[PDB]
Amino acid sequence: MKELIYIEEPKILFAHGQKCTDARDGLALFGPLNNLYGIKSGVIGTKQGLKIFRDYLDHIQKPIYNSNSITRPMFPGFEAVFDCKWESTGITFKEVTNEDIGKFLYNSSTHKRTYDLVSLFIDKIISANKNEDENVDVWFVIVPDEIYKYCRPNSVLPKENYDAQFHDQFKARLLKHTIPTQIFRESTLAWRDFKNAFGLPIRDFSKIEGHLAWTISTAAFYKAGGKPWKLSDVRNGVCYLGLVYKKVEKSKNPRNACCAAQMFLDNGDGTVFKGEVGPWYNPKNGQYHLEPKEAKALLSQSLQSYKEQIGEYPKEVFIHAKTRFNHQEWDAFLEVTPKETNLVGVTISKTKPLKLYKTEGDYTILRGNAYVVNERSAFLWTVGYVPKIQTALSMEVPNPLFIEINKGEADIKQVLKDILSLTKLNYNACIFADGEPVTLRFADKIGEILTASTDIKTPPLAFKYYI
Amino acid sequence: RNKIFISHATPDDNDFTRWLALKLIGLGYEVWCDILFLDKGVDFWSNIEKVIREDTCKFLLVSSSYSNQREGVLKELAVAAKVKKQLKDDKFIIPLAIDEQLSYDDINIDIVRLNAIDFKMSWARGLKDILEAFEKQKVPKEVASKSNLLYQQIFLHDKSVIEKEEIYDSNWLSILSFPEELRFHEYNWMLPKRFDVRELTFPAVRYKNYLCTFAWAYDFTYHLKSKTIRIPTEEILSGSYDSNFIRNAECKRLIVQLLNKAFELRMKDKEVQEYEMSNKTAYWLEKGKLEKDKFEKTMLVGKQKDKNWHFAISGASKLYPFPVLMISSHIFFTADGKKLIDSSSVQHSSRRRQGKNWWNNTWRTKLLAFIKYLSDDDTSFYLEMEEKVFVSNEPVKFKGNVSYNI
DNA sequence: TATACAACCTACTACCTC
RNA sequence: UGAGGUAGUAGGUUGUAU
Ligand SMILES: [Mg+2]
Repeated sequence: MKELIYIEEPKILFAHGQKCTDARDGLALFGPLNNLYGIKSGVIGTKQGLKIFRDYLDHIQKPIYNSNSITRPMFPGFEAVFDCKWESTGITFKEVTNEDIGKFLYNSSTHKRTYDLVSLFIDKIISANKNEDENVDVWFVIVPDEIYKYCRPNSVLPKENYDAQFHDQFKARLLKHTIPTQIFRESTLAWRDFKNAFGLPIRDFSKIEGHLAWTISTAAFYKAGGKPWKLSDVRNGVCYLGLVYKKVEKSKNPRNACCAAQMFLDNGDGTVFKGEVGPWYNPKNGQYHLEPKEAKALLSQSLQSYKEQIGEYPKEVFIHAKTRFNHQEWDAFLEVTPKETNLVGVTISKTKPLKLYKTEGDYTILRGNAYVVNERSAFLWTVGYVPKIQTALSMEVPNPLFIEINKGEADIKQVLKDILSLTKLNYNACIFADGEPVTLRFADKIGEILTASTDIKTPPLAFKYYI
Repeated sequence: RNKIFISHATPDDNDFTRWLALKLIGLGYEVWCDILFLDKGVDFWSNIEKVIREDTCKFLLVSSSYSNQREGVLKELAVAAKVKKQLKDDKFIIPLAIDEQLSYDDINIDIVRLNAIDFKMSWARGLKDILEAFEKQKVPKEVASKSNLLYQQIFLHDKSVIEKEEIYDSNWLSILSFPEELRFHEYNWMLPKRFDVRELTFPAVRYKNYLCTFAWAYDFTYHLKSKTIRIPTEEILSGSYDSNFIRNAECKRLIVQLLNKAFELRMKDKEVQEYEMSNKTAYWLEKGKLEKDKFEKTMLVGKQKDKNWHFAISGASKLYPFPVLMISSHIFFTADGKKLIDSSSVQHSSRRRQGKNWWNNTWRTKLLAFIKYLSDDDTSFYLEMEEKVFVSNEPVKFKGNVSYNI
């Protein structure tokens, strides 16, 4: 017999100073935080891709309904939500012919084909950025399904320095120019026409169309420079940081690159959420612990960024990771940290197999239920049942996060509240919440993009150039 | 009379007034405000007076710090009071408190007595209150699906949990009784101290120069005092032991290895085949082992179309926070009742297809049935090392103070 | 240098639903 | 890669003794 505590659902701040718990409800009822006047889009691909993009953009403007609106709120139209214009009349189209695609698409090798396709798609972007007089907010790269299927690291042809992934290499090669691009698939916007066996579409968006519209609109609005929502219950000068380690694979010797994501509250009552980059490297294979010098450099850079943004030093700095810090790297961390600042290192994992089944009901466990094992351990149900939407966020019994304070002293309830609030800042999607904290997820995205190339020297901190 | 008149300070309270007017129009009502419906080139004060006198059925008054002593708002309020007196309608004037900086003692007396609607905390809760008041007062409304959807969204936006206790069943099998002590046998003889380490009938692994086991020295005679230390289990579970002979964490690792080996060997003798995974091992029952695959009416083993699926349990002992066994559930597909498939992709795809229509109730029922069938007595089952460890067949329970009502 | 395992780590798919 | 979730398949590291 054990006791579970309940963590109150956090709120996110929308326009007019109004708070809500659901991003879709707050965006439909109130609207985004900031006002940008319009979105000018640049489309790349074949003429069929342009027609598909124009058709989807025209379809977006009118309201779209889901099959069951009690779980997925309907999309009321882009202008009726974001009070800004994203139309098909402001499209700067760059043409990519099928012959050019097929010149390198059907050729041999997996690294050369992807490199050539990425070069063909990216030279147009660079030239139109430098040698054209039209201002483009977001560049929408429509990729035919053949390129998506045939540009995987483990892909095999159907019997006739850079990563083999099309998306990661494409985003890495575009870092020196700071061009926010959204990669779309033809089957994503034209799912109704990509049938498989007897006219049945490969992907069924019939009952989802509203949610797809919500996600696409939110991503486009964020990449264009808009602020859809912000956290309302952020604490004092405390700063949250998150470290994620990645393998640089067979590029240049066994190496591990660590990338960080940073969040805090500025003096303008908003939220600063960017990335600490310059992936710090470790030459030892299989070790995910930062060397002392690189750890000191990381903490010094993050502290300097916070001091420049605010004007003083943070009261306490929380650190999240999927691994457990050792003593040497923690001592290196503390050597730089000022006395007034309190260092807390927290480890969040999703590996402990603790499944809770409801005794009678057919639904899963309520989201937010927490099992405090002891002072420095807890099990948090970030994914589960949400009373507002009469369905769970998972399919089977969800797995809970195992949050354990590795280093330093801090209240476990406060840590759980901070993590549950951090899980609300996913701008890559318009959902209720996600299991993983957004800091770790965005550090994951940043690392998996920055590990796809080696020519990057000073990567940008903003998130619109990665997500 | 179907209009809803909205009064406000025009150059200071436009945002909330426009928001409320558009929301009310979207819900099927007909509203009148001077920022959206006043015409150009018209005598505006006479038009406002005529609208108040002959058109409005309700009079919403945005009461804030700006409009508390605004002359136009006061004139409209006075005319509204006269019209309410003529109409004998007590609920004609509804003040909406949208400002938290307006003290209760500073509100003008004409609307102090009236029951306002709180908009300071949240505009959505205030809109819900407005909708409830309008529905109760039978305010005329002329809507078709869009209005209903918006109304449902506004009502449901604030849905939350209820403080009702609930009981959750986990998948952790707790440990009740541990053996008297952990045995270290300093033999070093008997074929390089039992060089097999993987064939003895009772669980045991080799330490530096000792064998760690809960069994006696005269029990491995089929495949094969001076036993020192002999640490008790109760004293070492609390982690109060030290010294250079063996570290406490290494002791915990040794004992958890012992329970894992015991769990493997005990029910490897149950004449039940197993499945090999990437990192662990899972064990599923055969088609003919159960008569007839309905243990406690739980439908343990079935078939999808022509392939037979089997429920499997994979167990592993752990000591953190306190000694229990974590057991997980899997689904394994075989063409026949007793066979195996080497196609990993087909097995995975069919498993994902089978797991899409089970849900929490079926998962818990099958898990409990499998864990009850593996039992050896009324309320537990024992593992053998000449000693025995009793493991409860009922998983531990969790209590929550909040829940929902479907 | 290999065993064996306890305790952790990432990389890459296939599937289902929002 | 519109986005999450749950699985499966692989490899690696540390420590404990030979
Ligand atoms: Mg995205």
